[PDB]
Order: sequence, then structure tokens, then C-alpha cells
Amino acid sequence: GGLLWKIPWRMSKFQKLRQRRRLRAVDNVVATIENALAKKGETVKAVERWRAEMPTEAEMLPKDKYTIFDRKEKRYRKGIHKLPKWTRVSQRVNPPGY
Amino acid sequence: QPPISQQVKELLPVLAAQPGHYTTIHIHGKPYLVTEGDTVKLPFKMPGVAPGDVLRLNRASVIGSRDLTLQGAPYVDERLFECRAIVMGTESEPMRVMIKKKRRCRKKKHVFSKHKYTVLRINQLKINDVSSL
Amino acid sequence: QSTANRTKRMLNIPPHESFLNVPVEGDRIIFNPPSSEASVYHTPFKFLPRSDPRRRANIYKLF
Amino acid sequence: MSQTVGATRLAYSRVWHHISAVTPHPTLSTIKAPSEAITPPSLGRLASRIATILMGKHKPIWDPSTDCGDYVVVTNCAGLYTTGHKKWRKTYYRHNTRPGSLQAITMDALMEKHGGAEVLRKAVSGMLPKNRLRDKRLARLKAFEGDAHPYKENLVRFGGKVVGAPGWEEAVKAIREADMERL
Amino acid sequence: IRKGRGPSSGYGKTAGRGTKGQKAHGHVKPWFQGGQTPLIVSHGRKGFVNQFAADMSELNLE
Amino acid sequence: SFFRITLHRSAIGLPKRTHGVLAALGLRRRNQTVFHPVEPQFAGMLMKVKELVRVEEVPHRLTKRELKDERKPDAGFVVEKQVRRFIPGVGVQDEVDFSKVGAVVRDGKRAGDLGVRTRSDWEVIGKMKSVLPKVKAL
RNA sequence: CGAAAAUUUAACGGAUCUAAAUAAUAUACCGAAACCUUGUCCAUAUGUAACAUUAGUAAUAAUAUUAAUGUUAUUUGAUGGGGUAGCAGAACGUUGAGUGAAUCUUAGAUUUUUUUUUUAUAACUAAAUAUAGAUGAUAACUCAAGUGAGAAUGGU
RNA sequence: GUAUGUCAAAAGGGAAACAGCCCAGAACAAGAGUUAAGGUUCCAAAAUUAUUAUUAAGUGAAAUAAAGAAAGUUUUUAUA
RNA sequence: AUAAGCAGCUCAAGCAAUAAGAAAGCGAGAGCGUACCUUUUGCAUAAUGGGUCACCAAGUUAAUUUUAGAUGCGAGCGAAU
Ligand SMILES: [K+]
Ligand SMILES: [K+]
Ligand SMILES: [K+]
Ligand SMILES: [Mg+2]
Ligand SMILES: [Mg+2]
Ligand SMILES: [Mg+2]
Ligand SMILES: [Mg+2]
Ligand SMILES: [Mg+2]
Ligand SMILES: [Mg+2]
Ligand SMILES: [Mg+2]
Ligand SMILES: [Mg+2]
Ligand SMILES: [Mg+2]
Ligand SMILES: [Mg+2]
Ligand SMILES: [Mg+2]
Ligand SMILES: [Mg+2]
Ligand SMILES: [Mg+2]
Ligand SMILES: [Mg+2]
Ligand SMILES: [Mg+2]
Ligand SMILES: [Mg+2]
Ligand SMILES: [Mg+2]
Ligand SMILES: [Mg+2]
Ligand SMILES: [Mg+2]
Ligand SMILES: [Mg+2]
Ligand SMILES: [Mg+2]
Ligand SMILES: [Mg+2]
Ligand SMILES: [Mg+2]
Repeated sequence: GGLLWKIPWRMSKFQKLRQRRRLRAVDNVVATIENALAKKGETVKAVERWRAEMPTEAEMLPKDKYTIFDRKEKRYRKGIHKLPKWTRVSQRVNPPGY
Repeated sequence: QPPISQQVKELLPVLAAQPGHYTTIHIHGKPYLVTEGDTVKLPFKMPGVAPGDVLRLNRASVIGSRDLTLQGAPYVDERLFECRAIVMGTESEPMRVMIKKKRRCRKKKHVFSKHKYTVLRINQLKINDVSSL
Repeated sequence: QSTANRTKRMLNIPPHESFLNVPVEGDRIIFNPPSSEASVYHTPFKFLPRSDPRRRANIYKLF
Repeated sequence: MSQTVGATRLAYSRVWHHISAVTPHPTLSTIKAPSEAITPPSLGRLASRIATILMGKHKPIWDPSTDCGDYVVVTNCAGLYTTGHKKWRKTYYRHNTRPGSLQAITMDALMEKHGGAEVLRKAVSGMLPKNRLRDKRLARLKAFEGDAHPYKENLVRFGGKVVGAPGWEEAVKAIREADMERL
Repeated sequence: IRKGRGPSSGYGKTAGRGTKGQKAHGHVKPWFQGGQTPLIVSHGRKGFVNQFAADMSELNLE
Repeated sequence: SFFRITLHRSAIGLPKRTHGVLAALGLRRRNQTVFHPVEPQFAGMLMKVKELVRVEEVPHRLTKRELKDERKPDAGFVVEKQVRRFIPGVGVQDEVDFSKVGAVVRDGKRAGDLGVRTRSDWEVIGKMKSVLPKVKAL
């Protein structure tokens, strides 16, 4: 290819910081919705599914925050910043073992 | 009203005793560092004022002299100073034309802007005596 | 730059560090001697009449 | 506008500063402890501080269009501090548009022909705005190999004590104590 | 609407014709459907028009 | 309780369905705040745009007026003295000084009713050739 | 270390950096025509008041009101604001005509210019130069088009 | 072909330069205003800001060359 | 006359009125900006066209058939006596 899409294979310490704070800000949105409903003795199916199969920023490994799964890579790992709309999309869980 | 601090009650006479004084007035939140006699040209047409109206400015961020500087946390107490301005008139700028155009498109949209500005004149800037307060 | 607003942000100079320490809990007066030449109107105490009460120790000594 | 009304003479005057490439610099050094390990400012870290003075960007009246810079007299450029193996492994290049006329030289070989003063000029030169003031600002960098220079009388003073001298600070504070005896 | 009198009028360069087609260069026949046979041919014309029928002026008692 | 929802990010490149979760909430532009009751139908509407909004639990719902007034900046001035003016709909408002407080607006069909000095007033002022200031004041 | 290509260092942007590299963290600051704030322009609404015009309806010998249109302000502290193909609405300007047997002009009509002001594809102020009483110019409203050109290897 | 978006018809900030990527949808101004992506020694607006480790090769620092070799070095887990 | 600008725009020193008053213009220096149109998925493109300026130069007219709005009459309308 001759068209240059200069995208470094790894993120900088500044992109990682904002990524951590974005993953942490989405945790507060769900915690606020989960606690506000508990006061009324109510639950939403989506909130239950999120709190069940999605971890918090303090429970995620560094490799789950900054990389994703890509079968076309030699080690099945790919920079999370290579995902479309990675900043405003939720990606936290990868296949087991990879 | 909240009593003035004891540290400000002892140094204010020294602040007002010096030759010159300046203040940072805040009109609608925007600061303006002015002195008695300056001419402020606000970037907006103050509604409801005619040339000759006297205004009392009550939001001052800093009122200091050469060496001393009085600073209020959000603002300074109005009882310490007295700043007044007078509306001198309204001024306008020359018409500016902005041409919004794209490459390989003949349509050129024009935008004509000619804004008015209110001009003030700081005719009073004095520090009060708070020996009684 | 393209507009006057951008030119102003690039040519910015922050205020003196003394003003950055904005107070809290109320108002205060701080000693801020500028690094500039004083005018001929800051009469030295040696040229003040013996009657002038404004004569007083250095404001630095009041702090 | 009042802030700018006055005598701007001394704000635009050229000040002659001085710095030694061998004196330890607690601020421009990467080592801060122990105090006996504090090194001088490295080549690039010294050039970044000098380029700021040549531009006058340290003045509250700075303007990129106005040449409000100052002079910087650098001494002891022979003992210029460098880390790693930059002295023998770094290379400087040159080309005069003629294919085959590529001139290369290392830092240790460049310090033998034009001394360490040329190594510091190329560093400061690249840190200045690429415009018509680059040659005037760079020309105000007085770099010398040893302790001698023709500007020992130009260096800024405060009470007869050159800035950076043993007792220049106490000479400054003594002059400001007298300036408070006035209204 | 005076077409072809500038871009800011909204009917300027192409005058509302598109870009280099038959509808811009020439004219398409009104009965043309691109080549597909019309229904009048696929189905045919049904009936006849009576040319001998009288035409009465209808009058109501109302 | 209510959900104070504020659109922190945009959805330009997000799918159309995301755009219509934001329309159901009322978030048209960026940094726009809306109030919705704490209910499942609204909680599930936020789980779809949780990467774009900032949620907060508030006791009551704020009116449109109060929300604007949070960001309003102190005027910083007070008109204490107003010169004579002409209100096109009411009439001539005489000079008023709020420092000693009286905005009286006189309307009529004759110069006298307006409350201004007319030509006749200037003639009687010029005929009083006897009035003289007190010697003590002179 | 493996790691070699033909104009020149040659994919750190460059200077340079032993961190100003790398990895795991924390905070501040900068940062767009985004957002907020204070003003302005425009579009579309909603009510109210006042000004002018046109046409009606009443009063008046000792002015009020109704409707339409234009306009300013104001109420909801109203809402809205990139754009090709393309669709739609509202206007300006040019040429000629009607009102016009009208209006204005040596107390300066008209002068391809210059200048000034006004939200302004336009007109206006003033200046300089020259000198016309109508085969001169002209507001407003309306009518009709040989009516608006940096683009056709266009034509003269 | 399919799903989603952008460009096409979208300027602006970031990616050195950039139709399609990351942010964000330009009615006009003012503001050390508040932020996004991105960044903060100098060119160049903002940290030479703090903490714990690694690297000595300018490796690297905004486009990862491979298998492989080896008393390079650090750490861990066994062990003398 | 030390400099690598689609020549504009943002910031702007200085010069410029013999005189009371009155600063248009030119602009050192700093920064931003790779003409226009056509045609294309996409053009600073080394794709098309133009040496410059002025003038001529392209949805018009008729008949017929329709629509919207306004308006006349109205189970009649129109035309003509
Ligand atoms: K390198
Ligand atoms: K040609
Ligand atoms: K024509
Ligand atoms: Mg290429
Ligand atoms: Mg169009
Ligand atoms: Mg069409
Ligand atoms: Mg049509
Ligand atoms: Mg064509
Ligand atoms: Mg077609
Ligand atoms: Mg779109
Ligand atoms: Mg290089
Ligand atoms: Mg906006
Ligand atoms: Mg918009
Ligand atoms: Mg539009
Ligand atoms: Mg003339
Ligand atoms: Mg031609
Ligand atoms: Mg196309
Ligand atoms: Mg774009
Ligand atoms: Mg960079
Ligand atoms: Mg700031
Ligand atoms: Mg800086
Ligand atoms: Mg020269
Ligand atoms: Mg060409
Ligand atoms: Mg002709
Ligand atoms: Mg013609
Ligand atoms: Mg229509």
C-alpha cells in the first residue's frame, strides 16, 4: 500500500491515562444507575448483565485495557486504539486464553 | 454583614495612602484592568443605557497599589472601594465581509457583520475608610 | 494565525505568580513589590516634612 | 492599557548573561541526589535554556516579532557535558547539492577543529524559530572554550557582584531593602 | 425562475438538469420507458368507442 | 429522585440507533442537560449511551429557567443614574437618580405636558431681570 | 547480532534527549470555528403595546374605534443556524414604458472619479473639475424583457 | 458480497505533510473562559510535574522487519 | 541588495499633515495559507480550459394540455348580440 495511515502499534502514556479514566467513568454511570434503582427496589436486565460479565477498571489487567483480540495477528493481540470509535465504544473482555 | 478581616483593616489605610491605585472590574464575568480616567470599550452593546448614565461597579477581583494588592476570594467586599463609570456612547466597527467558499464550487456565500460597542469612562476609583467598620 | 483569537492564545504571557495565589476564606492584602523603576512621586522618607504623618516604617516591616 | 504606559527602555535592553558548561546545575541536571552527583547541564538541556534567553521568552514583554532577546556568554565549552557515547558516535552531516559531496563528522572530530563552541551553536540554532531572526539571535551566543572572554566587564552586575558570583544574591537583597523607604 | 443566472440563485450552472445525460444534452421521447414494452401493447386496447351513440342532455325531476 | 443526564460526547460516527437513543432522551447538542425520572425505561436508555453522557442522582427536577441561571454571571454593575429618555411607547421619562431612592414618564400632546423647558419658559426666565443671588452666597 | 542498493543524513518532522526512552500509576495545565457566557445577524413562531399608511364605522362648534400591510419594542428570558446534485421562498440591479402637460435644477440638475456614513450584491454625505433650463435628471408604485459572464482550444 | 461509519456533499483540532483514520458538525464577534481527541525541554500553546522499576543499545522517542544465536543485563522460581 | 510568500489574511514597530485641528497610504518583523473552473471515487496536481481587459454570447416565443395561488360569476361560466 502507498497510502500512509500512520498509526503506531502502541499507545502513549497519555492515551493510556485517558483510557483508564474513560473505563472508570463508565463504571460510575452504571454504579449510579444501579444504586438509584436499588433504592426503589428495581433492577434493569442490562445493568444485571453488565455487572455480571464486565469488570471494572480496577479489576482489569493492563493488557485488557490497551489491547484487543485479533486473530490475524501473530500473537492474537492488537492495539485497542486500532478499533473504530475506540474512545466512545465499550470494549473490556476478550476471548479466554488470549 | 460579615466583618472585615483584622489583617485587611490594618493595611487598607496603607493601600489607599500610596499615589496610584488600579482595579480589575468584572463586567458579566469578564475582567478589565482599569484606572481612574481610563476608557473601557466593551465588546457588546449594553442594553438599556444612554450616553450620560452613571454605573456603579461592584465586582472587583483585585484592587492594588504598586506594592500592596487586595484580593478577595470570589471578589472583594463592596464596602471597601467605590468604582463608578459613565456611559459615553456606542461605537461601531467597519463592515467585515466573510466569504465562505469551497474548492471547485462557484457559490460564494457572504456574511456581513457590523457590531456595536458600548464605551465607558472610569470617573471614580477610591478606597473607603474602614476604621469605623 | 488564521484569526485574531488564535494569535492571542499563542502570544499569551501568564500573570505574575503573586496573583495566582488567589485567597480563600475571605479577602487579604499581600506584599507584592514589583520589579520596576519607581516614579518620582514615591517620595523617599528623607524628603518628607516632619509634619507629614504618612512617614512610617517600611511596609515590609508591617508584615 | 495602563500596564504598558511607562518607560519600556530597560525592558528591551540587552542583558549579558553568563553560564559555565562545567558548573553543576541542580535545576538542569537529571541527577538530584546525592548533591555530589549533580552534573552540569547537558548539551541539549543547556541549549534549550539558552534558546529561551536568545528569544527573550523569559521576559513578561515577550513578542516573537520583536527581537527582545539577550546575550548569553557560555564558558568552558571544552568540558561540555554529554551522556552515553554521543561524543564519539554522534555524527553531523553536510551537503552542498552536488551528488557525492556528503560531508560527515563526529562530535569529537568537530570539537577538535572548531572547539565545543560549534557543537553548542548547532544545538541552539536548531532550537530557534526558523525565520529571519535566527541569525541575529544565534549571533548573541558568546561561546568560549576556557574561562577567558572579552565580556568580563559586560556581564550583568548587582552592586559590583556579577550574577553567579559567590555573593551576588545578598548584594541584590541589600539594594531592595533600601527601595522600601519611600511612599 | 430565471435559470442559468449564477450559483446563488439555486438554478445556476446546470439549471436543474443533472450532469451530462440524455436529459441534459437532448430530449427523451414522452412515450419511452427505456425499452420495456408498454402495457397497452402487452395487454392491448380493450373495447371500442361508439361513434353512433346519441348524446342526450340529462334532465332530472329534482 | 431524577437522573441528571448531560451529553459529554457526540455521536457523529456512531450508528443511527445511537442517535435515536439520544433523541428519546432529548440530548440534541453537546453539554445539554436533561432530567428524567429514575425508572427502568430511562435507565436502559442510558446504558446504550453510557460512553457519551454523565449521569447524576438529583432530588428534584430543575426548571428550564433555573438550569440557565446556574451559569449566569454576576452583572457587575448597577445603573444608579439615568438621563432623560424618550420611550417610544410610553413617553418622556424624566431624569431619575437611584442613589437617593422615581421614574416618572410624562406623555401628552403639548410641550408643556412633556415636562421639558419650552420656548415660553425661556422667555419668562429672561424677563426676571430683578432676581439676584444673595450677597453672602456671591 | 541477525539487518545489503543505487541524488542526501533519510520513515524520531528537526534540534536534541540517558530520559525528553520503556513499563505500571497519580495530579495539574494546554488544547478545536465543539460547549458556556455576554452581544449581534438571519429564519420561523407565539401573544401584547405603540408608530405610519390605506379603506371603512362613529363622535365633534364650546377625537375614538375596526381591519389589512409595513415597522420598532416586548412576552414564552421561544425554537432553529455546514452543504454538492436537486427543490423551494424572498429580494436587488439592468433596459424600455405608464402615472408624467408630474417633480427638481447657475441659491449648481448632471458630471464613469475620490471621499463619508448606513447591516449595505445598494444608496448616501462631502470634495475636486466642467457647465446645462431641456433631445436634462428623477423618488415611489406598477408593466414588459434582446435583463446580470473569470470560464464553451468561444467571437470581435 | 455482508455489517458499521466517514468522504463523496464537511470546514475546524489531532495523525510532520494527509478526501476516507482519532475527535468534533463552521451564522458573526469578544474571553489568559469550560472541554474532546491529542499533547506539555526548544522549534510550538501547556510539567524539564510526582512514584516505582527496566534499558546503555541514541535501542527507542507517532509506519515493531523474522527464524535464530550468545558467560549482555535484571527479576523470579528451584538448587549447591 | 542574507533572501525560498497563489503575493491575500491575523498580529504589528516605524515613516507619513511646514502650522490649532485632522493619519488615508506604504509598511520592517512574526504567524496562517499548496490559484480558479470543469470533470471525477478522488485534483496544488505533472488531468481539462483560459495572454490581459472591454464588449457580443445560452430554458425563450407560439399553439395545445395541466397544476398552485389570487380573483370574477356561480348550477351555471365564458364569449358574442
Ligand atoms: K533513533
Ligand atoms: K492556455
Ligand atoms: K442572455
Ligand atoms: Mg505514498
Ligand atoms: Mg444548488
Ligand atoms: Mg430538475
Ligand atoms: Mg423545476
Ligand atoms: Mg457540463
Ligand atoms: Mg440524469
Ligand atoms: Mg453526514
Ligand atoms: Mg532524521
Ligand atoms: Mg457553535
Ligand atoms: Mg452548524
Ligand atoms: Mg443552509
Ligand atoms: Mg462629480
Ligand atoms: Mg471567454
Ligand atoms: Mg460527484
Ligand atoms: Mg474534514
Ligand atoms: Mg509532534
Ligand atoms: Mg487558561
Ligand atoms: Mg512554551
Ligand atoms: Mg536586509
Ligand atoms: Mg491546468
Ligand atoms: Mg454593444
Ligand atoms: Mg448581453
Ligand atoms: Mg410555488
